Parts: sequence; structure tokens; C-alpha cells
Amino acid sequence: SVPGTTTDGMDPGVVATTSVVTAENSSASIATAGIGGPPQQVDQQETWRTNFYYNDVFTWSVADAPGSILYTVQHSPQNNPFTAVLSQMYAGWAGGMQFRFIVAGSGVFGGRLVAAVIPPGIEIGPGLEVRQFPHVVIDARSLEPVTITMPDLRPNMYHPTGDPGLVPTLVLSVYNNLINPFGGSTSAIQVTVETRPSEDFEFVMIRAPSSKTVDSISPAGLLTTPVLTGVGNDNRWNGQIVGLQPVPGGFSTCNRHWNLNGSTYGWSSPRFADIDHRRGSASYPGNNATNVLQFWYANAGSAIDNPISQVAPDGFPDMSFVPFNGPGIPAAGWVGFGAIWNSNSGAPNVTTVQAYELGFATGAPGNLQPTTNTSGSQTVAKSIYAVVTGTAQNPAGLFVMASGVISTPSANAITYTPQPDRIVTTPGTPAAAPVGKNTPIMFASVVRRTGDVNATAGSANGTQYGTGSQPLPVTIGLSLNNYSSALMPGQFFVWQLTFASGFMEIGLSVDGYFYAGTGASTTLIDLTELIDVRPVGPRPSKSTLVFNLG
Amino acid sequence: TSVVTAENSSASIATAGIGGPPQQVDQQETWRTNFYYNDVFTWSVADAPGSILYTVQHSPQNNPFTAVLSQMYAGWAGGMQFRFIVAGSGVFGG
Amino acid sequence: AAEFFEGMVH
Repeated sequence: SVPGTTTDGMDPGVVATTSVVTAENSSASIATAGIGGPPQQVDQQETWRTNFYYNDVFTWSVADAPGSILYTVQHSPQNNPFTAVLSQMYAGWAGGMQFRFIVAGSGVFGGRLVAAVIPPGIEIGPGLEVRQFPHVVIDARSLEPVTITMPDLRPNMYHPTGDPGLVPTLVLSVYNNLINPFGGSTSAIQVTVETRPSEDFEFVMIRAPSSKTVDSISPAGLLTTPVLTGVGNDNRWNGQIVGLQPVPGGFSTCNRHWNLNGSTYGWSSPRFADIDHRRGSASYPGNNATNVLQFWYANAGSAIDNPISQVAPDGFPDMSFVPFNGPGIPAAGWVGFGAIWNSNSGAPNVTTVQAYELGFATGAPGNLQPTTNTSGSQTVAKSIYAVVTGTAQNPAGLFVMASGVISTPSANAITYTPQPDRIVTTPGTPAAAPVGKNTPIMFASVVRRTGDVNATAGSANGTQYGTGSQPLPVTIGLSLNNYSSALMPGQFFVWQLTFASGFMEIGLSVDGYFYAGTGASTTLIDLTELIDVRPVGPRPSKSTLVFNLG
Repeated sequence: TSVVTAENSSASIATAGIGGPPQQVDQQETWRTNFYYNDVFTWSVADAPGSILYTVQHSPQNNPFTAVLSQMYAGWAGGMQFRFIVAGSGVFGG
Repeated sequence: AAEFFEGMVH
């Protein structure tokens, strides 16, 4: 007679049924999955089938109204750690799964929860009324675990591994409010979810592992622990990612950006190399040719060097041109080392070596102003320091290096240079908008400045930051594979990031933007004491990502 | 009154068991035994032979009572019977 | 599995 305070790893507890669990469902499922041949990996005494293994944990507080959604999960073999490994050698799967819930409360609390299975074809989100489905009610004072089973309600005969199809969804909601009769600061409890395959889960058709690999099915391995710790760079400045920058207003980034369709709207490959263009007018203001600023420009839509697009040459920064003249260093400009070369043979001009500032302008021989849309604009170079002589050749070419630094007037630092007001964008790209409490984020990096090249992180003169939209391994991996059959429009792919003290969640949309649920805060996330990164899977987009650092 | 069943009805019943037991299947119900109005269209003297006058897809919205009952069910299967009534006159042909 | 084919046969 064991007590209920100790639970065994094979123990389901109380089995809570629902009207969707029927015998004819199981018989039809087995008899129609039989077209894939005999079932595989169905030995009932194996250790990977008999035990429950960890899936998730969530929080239930007293401020949650009835009908609030606390936890959702889509039907997949990626919810178990061992059926995700075994799916690399098979081409189909069919069957159900069991989910075990443990509520960590006491006998003094009040309140109840509700769980139901949602058939495919129904949108999951706020306004989904769970209590008018066939449901099970679970008390907050329960000591033994409660397990319900999600069956396979599908319109196919089996699920192909790349393209499963329509699946059911398990949703847990709030029946009645949580009550603490004492009242005070202690108002929250925690529930843990675990998973185990059911008795009719199987695979069917064996295949070579050197077929469609694990990097073409789900983008779970695109974001790992060393990517955000010490290996990955950003897609704008090619610098070490140190933090996360919330943007509560919104932004749109076009160049060197990839969606979940294997497509780009920009004009750059996913690599950092030289910027080369020819056939552009070069000039210099004034008459004296010693210590004279150098000017160069060319129109947009003419650079025939890229197989991708001809808006700008490969590697051009997507920043609007800040206008300047005279002996004044501009504020927050993309500057980089380079020189102007001779278009007839390729011989560079040796005396015209300086740091040139790049951007997008509207009138280059006339008055100078920044511009954002690429239609009717042009690409403009102008050196920030004094250079010797100037070539007035009409087809003259420009050669700049890959990486750049910030142009600052003084030795002190400023805010993140790439603010969302001035980002040059091709017309036709979508923007990133806040969805509820979730707001778009960028990836911060320590980038040197032209007023103090010795300055690093933690310096006494301030730290200079430059931001990008995606990490570089992510956009490299997004241009090699296709993930159309991994995320519906209106969903996020969620990763859990743990720290030494707290943990937070980030999500990736179909458009290729990253999100975090922080509201209207503008504080940088430190991202120094990060420990582990774990994938979670598809979740509804109108659900708050958990953000607590403590 | 005789009720007509489909030619593929035995395979249609068995393969829909992945959704569970069948619901609203009672052959003496009054919403199921009578014909009810669906739509109307026009046949003109200027229509060439071979022209299409009417096109409808298989759906539970081509009936006033299966459209009401589809607000509380996530799934359907089975056939549907159609009937055509010409207003007409005895002096016409075609 | 057997009940499915049995029902379709019957």
C-alpha cells in the first residue's frame, strides 16, 4: 500500500477519458495504417516506450480569468525525445500519445482546470470555448497524476514524415479562479507535463538516413547553444552577438534576410565579401585638389553583377545616407575602408585610400537627403576624411571592404546605430508588428567606432552597439532548406533559453522575424550567463511568451 | 416512402470511423425525409448548346437543415440527392 | 484491424 506522495516512472495515475477515445478509431487507424506494411518498433517491453519523459512546465496564478489558455500542444512525434530520434529512419507514422499532468499544490487552495481535445480544422487561440467541448475537470488539490490520451484524428491513411497533414491539438484552460484563502504574496502554482507513446503508435516504411535529412524537416537545430553564446554573428555587421534588443514600435529588414520559404527580397548573398561596382560618376567639390573630399554615385537598377537582384551591388548596407559636408564627422553612419578604381583595366587609384561612408540618397548632384524606398533612389559614397586628388571619370568604379564601423563625432558612444526609422527597404517586403504582448527583437553586437578604435565592451567611455535582424547561421540555414510544411501563418516556432537565474522564450514567425514577450520595455537583455537552449515546437501566435529573469 | 442510398455507401461508412461513431443518423427524422428548396437559375433562348447554366460543389451548405446542423460538428461524409423543377409551358422545346 | 475488414465484409 504505497502512498500518493511517491510516484513511479511507469505510473499513469488516474486515467481520465474523453468521448473522442473510441474503439472504432483504433481499429480503423491500425487497419488503414496497414498499407505501409507491418508495424515497426512495436516491442512492448522496451525502456523507451514504458516510461514517461519530461515535456514542459507552466504557471497558474490567481489573476487568470476563466477561459484563459494555459497550455497547448500539437500532435507530433517531436513531443517525445525518443520518437524524434527514431523518425530519421522511417517515412511514415501513425498513432496516439499520452500526456501526464502533475499539479504542485496543497490542500488549502481552491480552483479547477479543464482539458479537451480539439479536432483538426479548428483555429486555436483566444475565444476558443473549451467548456463546450467534451472535457475533464481537474482540481488544484489533486495528489496523484492525471493522464489523458490524444488519439489520431486524421484524414490521411498515414502521416508522411516531411508532410504529416492535419492533426488534433490538446488545450488546457481555466475552469474556476485559483483561490488562496490566506491572501498575500504566495499566489502561483506549477504544473508539469510528461509524455509517453500509446499502445498503437508505430512507424511503417524504412529508408536510408542519407535521404531527406533532419535539417530539412524542422528548423530546431538551426538555433543551438553555441550560436547565441560564442560562435554566431549578426547578419548586418558581422560581429559577435552579445545581447537582445527589444523594438516596441516595429521594423522591416529586407537585405540579407530570409523567410521560411527559401526566398529573399534583398540584394545580398548570405556572406560577407567585397562590394564591387563599375560605371558610376565620380567627382570632387571645389577646385583645389589637396585634402579634398571624394564623391561617387550610381543609379539603382543598373548594377549587373548579382544573379539575385540589381537594386544595389552585393554587400551594400541597407542604411539611409546621412548627409554631411565640411569638417564634421556624421552621427551613426556606415563607414568602411576602400578606394576608387579605374574601369578600363581594373587598376586601383593608390592615392585615393580613405574611409568612405555609404548609403541611399535621392539627389546626388543636387541637395542631399536620405531615402528609404529603393524606387527612384541611388547609391552614394563619400569619404569622411580628407583624401589626395580626385578622379572625374564618368564610368569610374568603387571598391569597398566587407565589414564596417560606426561613424561617431566624439569619443563617447551613442544608441544602437540601426534605428527602425532609417532602414532602406525594397517595396514588397512585410513588416514585423506586435502580436498582443509579443514584440519583435533584434540581435545586438559590440561594434567599434571611428572616434575610438580601442573601445570594447565594458569600457569607461560607453559601449557601442549595432543590431541585426537574424543571426548569420540561421539565415545561412534558411537559404539551403525549405520549411513550408513546418509552420502555419499565425504560429511561432518556440525555443526555451535558460540562464543562471531565470528563463525566457523566443519565437520565430513564417516571415523570418524573432519575437519575445516583454511588452513595452526597451532594456537590453544581457545574454552572458546563458546555459542551455531547447526547442519546443509550434505554438499559437496570440499567446504570451514567458519572460521572467528570476 | 423509399430512401435512396449511394453506390459506394458501405465503404463510405467504414472509412469514416476514424472520426468516431456516426451522429444524427436516424432514418425516420423529418428533416431528412423531405425535399426542401435550395436555389434557382435561368434558361434563356440565347444559350448555345453545350453552355453551362448551373454548377454546385459537394457541400453540407446545399440544404437548409444540414447547414444549421454543421455549426456544431467538425466533420461530414456521405451523399446528397438533387431534384429539378421546370416552370415551363407546353409551347416550348429543348 | 480485423473488426474493420469484418464490418466491411458483413
